[PDB]
Amino acid sequence: EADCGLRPLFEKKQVQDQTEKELFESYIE
Amino acid sequence: IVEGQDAEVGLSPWQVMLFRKSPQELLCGASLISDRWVLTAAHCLLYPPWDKNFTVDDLLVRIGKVEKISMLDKIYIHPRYNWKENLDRDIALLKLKRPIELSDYIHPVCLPDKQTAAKLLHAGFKGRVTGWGNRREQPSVLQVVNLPLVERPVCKASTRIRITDNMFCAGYKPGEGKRGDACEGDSGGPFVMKSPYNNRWYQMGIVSWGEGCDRDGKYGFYTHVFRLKKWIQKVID
Ligand code: NA
Repeated sequence: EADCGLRPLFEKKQVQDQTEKELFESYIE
Repeated sequence: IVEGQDAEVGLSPWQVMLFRKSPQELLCGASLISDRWVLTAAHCLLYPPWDKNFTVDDLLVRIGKVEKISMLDKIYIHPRYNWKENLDRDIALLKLKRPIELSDYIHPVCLPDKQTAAKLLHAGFKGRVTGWGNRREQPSVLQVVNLPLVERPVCKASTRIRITDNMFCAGYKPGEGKRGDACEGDSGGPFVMKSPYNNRWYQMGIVSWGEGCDRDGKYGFYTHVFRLKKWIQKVID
Protein backbone atom coordinates (compact mmCIF):
# COMPACT_ATOMS: atom_id res chain seq x y z
CA GLU A 1 0.00 0.00 0.00
CA ALA A 2 1.50 3.30 -1.20
CA ASP A 3 -0.66 5.47 1.07
CA CYS A 4 -0.61 3.27 4.19
CA GLY A 5 0.33 4.70 7.59
CA LEU A 6 -1.00 8.19 6.88
CA ARG A 7 -4.30 8.93 8.64
CA PRO A 8 -6.81 11.01 6.60
CA LEU A 9 -7.76 12.96 9.77
CA PHE A 10 -4.17 13.34 11.03
CA GLU A 11 -1.07 12.90 8.80
CA LYS A 12 -3.00 14.24 5.79
CA LYS A 13 -4.03 17.27 7.87
CA GLN A 14 -0.70 17.75 9.72
CA VAL A 15 -2.78 17.47 12.90
CA GLN A 16 -1.13 15.25 15.52
CA ASP A 17 -3.17 13.20 17.98
CA GLN A 18 -3.25 13.84 21.75
CA THR A 19 -0.82 11.04 22.70
CA GLU A 20 1.69 11.18 19.80
CA LYS A 21 4.32 13.17 21.76
CA GLU A 22 4.25 10.36 24.34
CA LEU A 23 5.50 7.85 21.74
CA PHE A 24 8.34 9.77 20.04
CA GLU A 25 9.54 10.85 23.48
CA SER A 26 10.21 7.24 24.53
CA TYR A 27 12.54 6.87 21.53
CA ILE A 28 15.08 9.28 23.03
CA GLU A 29 15.82 7.22 26.18
CA ILE B 1 -8.39 -1.81 27.11
CA VAL B 2 -7.56 -1.38 30.80
CA GLU B 3 -6.30 2.03 31.99
CA GLY B 4 -6.67 3.54 28.52
CA GLN B 5 -8.65 6.56 27.39
CA ASP B 6 -11.22 7.58 24.76
CA ALA B 7 -9.59 7.77 21.32
CA GLU B 8 -9.90 10.84 19.10
CA VAL B 9 -12.08 10.56 16.02
CA GLY B 10 -10.13 8.77 13.28
CA LEU B 11 -7.16 7.84 15.46
CA SER B 12 -7.01 4.27 14.12
CA PRO B 13 -8.69 4.04 10.67
CA TRP B 14 -7.26 0.52 10.24
CA GLN B 15 -9.34 -0.62 13.23
CA VAL B 16 -11.50 -3.63 12.41
CA MET B 17 -14.11 -5.24 14.66
CA LEU B 18 -14.65 -8.99 14.42
CA PHE B 19 -18.22 -9.78 15.38
CA ARG B 20 -20.05 -13.02 15.90
CA LYS B 21 -22.95 -13.23 13.45
CA SER B 22 -25.40 -14.83 15.92
CA PRO B 23 -25.74 -13.79 18.65
CA GLN B 24 -23.85 -10.64 17.70
CA GLU B 25 -21.05 -9.83 20.14
CA LEU B 26 -17.58 -8.37 19.71
CA LEU B 27 -15.25 -11.38 19.61
CA CYS B 28 -11.95 -9.74 18.67
CA GLY B 29 -10.26 -6.71 17.21
CA ALA B 30 -8.49 -6.89 13.86
CA SER B 31 -6.63 -4.63 11.43
CA LEU B 32 -6.91 -3.35 7.86
CA ILE B 33 -3.67 -3.92 5.90
CA SER B 34 -4.93 -3.25 2.34
CA ASP B 35 -8.27 -2.41 0.67
CA ARG B 36 -9.06 -6.15 0.63
CA TRP B 37 -7.15 -7.87 3.46
CA VAL B 38 -7.67 -7.96 7.24
CA LEU B 39 -5.10 -9.13 9.80
CA THR B 40 -6.03 -10.76 13.15
CA ALA B 41 -5.00 -13.39 15.73
CA ALA B 42 -5.38 -17.08 14.88
CA HIS B 43 -6.99 -18.01 18.23
CA CYS B 44 -9.84 -15.60 17.42
CA LEU B 45 -10.92 -18.14 14.82
CA LEU B 46 -9.45 -21.46 15.93
CA TYR B 47 -9.23 -22.69 19.51
CA PRO B 48 -10.39 -26.36 19.74
CA PRO B 49 -10.53 -26.66 23.59
CA TRP B 50 -13.29 -24.03 23.76
CA ASP B 51 -14.84 -25.83 20.76
CA LYS B 52 -14.03 -22.92 18.40
CA ASN B 53 -13.64 -23.37 14.63
CA PHE B 54 -15.18 -20.34 12.93
CA THR B 55 -16.10 -20.46 9.24
CA VAL B 56 -16.54 -17.45 6.91
CA ASP B 57 -20.31 -17.27 7.61
CA ASP B 58 -20.02 -17.26 11.42
CA LEU B 59 -18.55 -13.76 11.48
CA LEU B 60 -18.95 -10.19 10.24
CA VAL B 61 -16.35 -7.42 10.27
CA ARG B 62 -16.90 -3.79 11.27
CA ILE B 63 -14.82 -0.95 9.83
CA GLY B 64 -14.86 2.75 10.78
CA LYS B 65 -16.90 3.12 14.02
CA VAL B 66 -19.08 5.95 8.29
CA GLU B 67 -19.12 2.28 9.34
CA LYS B 68 -18.89 -0.39 6.61
CA ILE B 69 -19.91 -3.91 7.70
CA SER B 70 -18.54 -6.73 5.52
CA MET B 71 -18.59 -10.50 5.05
CA LEU B 72 -15.39 -12.50 4.50
CA ASP B 73 -14.54 -14.71 1.57
CA LYS B 74 -11.65 -16.87 2.79
CA ILE B 75 -9.93 -17.40 6.14
CA TYR B 76 -6.23 -18.28 6.38
CA ILE B 77 -4.79 -19.49 9.69
CA HIS B 78 -1.07 -20.28 10.05
CA PRO B 79 -0.43 -24.03 9.54
CA ARG B 80 2.04 -24.12 12.45
CA TYR B 81 -0.10 -22.12 14.83
CA ASN B 82 0.20 -23.86 18.21
CA TRP B 83 -2.93 -23.61 20.39
CA LYS B 84 -1.93 -26.56 22.62
CA GLU B 85 1.05 -24.94 24.37
CA ASN B 86 1.77 -21.22 24.04
CA LEU B 87 -0.22 -19.77 21.11
CA ASP B 88 2.89 -19.71 18.90
CA ARG B 89 2.39 -18.15 15.44
CA ASP B 90 -0.94 -16.69 16.59
CA ILE B 91 -1.77 -15.07 13.25
CA ALA B 92 -4.60 -15.22 10.70
CA LEU B 93 -5.58 -13.43 7.50
CA LEU B 94 -9.12 -12.46 6.54
CA LYS B 95 -10.03 -11.83 2.89
CA LEU B 96 -13.08 -9.59 2.47
CA LYS B 97 -15.68 -10.59 -0.13
CA ARG B 98 -14.79 -7.46 -2.11
CA PRO B 99 -12.48 -4.42 -1.74
CA ILE B 100 -13.61 -1.78 0.74
CA GLU B 101 -14.00 1.89 -0.03
CA LEU B 102 -11.34 3.97 1.74
CA SER B 103 -12.36 7.09 3.66
CA ASP B 104 -11.49 9.52 6.46
CA TYR B 105 -12.45 6.65 8.77
CA ILE B 106 -11.20 3.69 6.69
CA HIS B 107 -7.48 3.46 5.85
CA PRO B 108 -4.92 0.60 5.88
CA VAL B 109 -1.83 0.34 8.10
CA CYS B 110 1.70 -0.60 6.96
CA LEU B 111 3.54 -3.86 7.56
CA PRO B 112 7.10 -3.36 8.86
CA ASP B 113 10.18 -4.00 6.73
CA LYS B 114 13.67 -5.02 7.94
CA GLN B 115 14.86 -1.41 8.37
CA THR B 116 11.67 -0.48 10.28
CA ALA B 117 12.64 -3.27 12.84
CA ALA B 118 15.91 -2.63 13.41
CA LYS B 119 14.79 0.95 14.15
CA LEU B 120 11.66 0.45 16.30
CA LEU B 121 11.65 -2.93 18.08
CA HIS B 122 13.60 -1.86 21.16
CA ALA B 123 12.98 -2.09 24.92
CA GLY B 124 11.54 1.11 26.38
CA PHE B 125 10.16 2.14 22.98
CA LYS B 126 6.42 2.72 23.14
CA GLY B 127 3.67 1.30 20.96
CA ARG B 128 -0.07 1.83 20.57
CA VAL B 129 -2.83 -0.66 21.43
CA THR B 130 -6.49 -0.04 20.55
CA GLY B 131 -9.80 -1.92 20.90
CA TRP B 132 -13.38 -2.12 22.26
CA GLY B 133 -12.49 -4.79 24.80
CA ASN B 134 -13.29 -4.64 28.51
CA ARG B 135 -12.07 -1.76 30.69
CA ARG B 136 -11.65 -4.02 33.73
CA GLU B 137 -11.09 -7.71 34.54
CA GLN B 138 -17.69 -2.18 28.05
CA PRO B 139 -16.44 1.01 26.37
CA SER B 140 -18.62 3.59 24.59
CA VAL B 141 -15.85 4.78 22.25
CA LEU B 142 -12.66 3.17 20.84
CA GLN B 143 -9.95 2.95 23.51
CA VAL B 144 -6.27 3.85 23.12
CA VAL B 145 -3.32 3.02 25.38
CA ASN B 146 0.42 3.52 24.90
CA LEU B 147 2.68 0.81 26.29
CA PRO B 148 6.47 0.37 26.05
CA LEU B 149 8.10 -2.73 24.58
CA VAL B 150 9.64 -4.91 27.29
CA GLU B 151 13.06 -6.66 27.31
CA ARG B 152 12.90 -10.30 26.15
CA PRO B 153 14.30 -11.85 29.37
CA VAL B 154 11.82 -9.87 31.50
CA CYS B 155 8.97 -11.28 29.38
CA LYS B 156 10.24 -14.85 29.81
CA ALA B 157 10.62 -14.42 33.59
CA SER B 158 7.11 -12.98 33.99
CA THR B 159 5.40 -16.19 32.90
CA ARG B 160 5.78 -19.97 32.83
CA ILE B 161 4.45 -20.30 29.34
CA ARG B 162 7.17 -20.99 26.76
CA ILE B 163 7.89 -17.78 24.81
CA THR B 164 9.03 -18.06 21.20
CA ASP B 165 10.82 -15.59 18.93
CA ASN B 166 7.47 -15.30 17.14
CA MET B 167 6.11 -13.31 20.13
CA PHE B 168 7.03 -10.18 22.05
CA CYS B 169 5.61 -8.59 25.20
CA ALA B 170 4.84 -4.99 26.21
CA GLY B 171 3.55 -3.00 29.19
CA TYR B 172 4.84 -1.25 32.32
CA LYS B 173 6.80 -2.92 35.17
CA PRO B 174 5.40 -2.82 38.75
CA GLY B 175 5.82 0.74 40.04
CA GLU B 176 6.87 2.35 36.76
CA GLY B 177 3.99 4.80 37.33
CA LYS B 178 1.82 4.36 34.24
CA ARG B 179 -0.32 1.23 33.72
CA GLY B 180 -2.39 -0.24 30.92
CA ASP B 181 -3.05 -3.48 29.04
CA ALA B 182 -5.36 -5.06 26.50
CA CYS B 183 -8.28 -7.12 27.79
CA GLU B 184 -11.00 -9.56 26.70
CA GLY B 185 -12.33 -8.19 23.39
CA ASP B 186 -9.11 -6.48 22.26
CA SER B 187 -7.44 -9.76 21.38
CA GLY B 188 -6.45 -9.97 17.71
CA GLY B 189 -6.19 -6.18 17.44
CA PRO B 190 -3.14 -4.15 16.36
CA PHE B 191 -0.05 -3.10 18.24
CA VAL B 192 1.06 -0.14 16.15
CA MET B 193 4.18 2.00 16.22
CA LYS B 194 4.94 5.23 14.37
CA SER B 195 8.04 5.54 12.17
CA PRO B 196 10.16 8.69 12.56
CA TYR B 197 11.62 7.77 9.16
CA ASN B 198 8.52 8.35 6.99
CA ASN B 199 5.78 9.64 9.37
CA ARG B 200 3.73 6.47 8.74
CA TRP B 201 2.16 4.06 11.23
CA TYR B 202 3.32 0.45 11.17
CA GLN B 203 1.71 -2.54 12.85
CA MET B 204 4.40 -4.36 14.83
CA GLY B 205 2.13 -6.69 16.82
CA ILE B 206 -1.17 -8.54 17.09
CA VAL B 207 -2.76 -8.67 20.54
CA SER B 208 -2.39 -12.38 21.32
CA TRP B 209 -2.55 -13.34 25.01
CA GLY B 210 -1.89 -12.49 28.66
CA GLU B 211 -2.52 -13.84 32.15
CA GLY B 212 -5.40 -11.58 33.19
CA CYS B 213 -5.58 -7.84 32.49
CA ASP B 214 -3.14 -5.18 33.71
CA ARG B 215 -1.62 -7.17 36.56
CA ASP B 216 1.63 -6.27 38.27
CA GLY B 217 4.55 -8.45 37.19
CA LYS B 218 2.62 -9.52 34.10
CA TYR B 219 2.63 -8.36 30.47
CA GLY B 220 0.45 -8.69 27.38
CA PHE B 221 1.97 -10.85 24.68
CA TYR B 222 1.73 -9.88 21.04
CA THR B 223 2.37 -11.78 17.80
CA HIS B 224 5.52 -10.58 16.05
CA VAL B 225 4.17 -9.25 12.76
CA PHE B 226 7.50 -8.61 10.98
CA ARG B 227 8.86 -12.06 11.84
CA LEU B 228 5.75 -13.55 10.13
CA LYS B 229 5.84 -11.16 7.13
CA LYS B 230 7.02 -13.91 4.73
CA TRP B 231 3.91 -15.99 5.49
CA ILE B 232 1.64 -12.94 5.11
CA GLN B 233 3.20 -12.23 1.70
CA LYS B 234 3.07 -15.92 0.73
CA VAL B 235 -0.71 -16.31 1.11
CA ILE B 236 -1.14 -13.23 -1.08
CA ASP B 237 1.77 -14.31 -3.32
NA1 NA C 1 1.18 -5.08 33.42
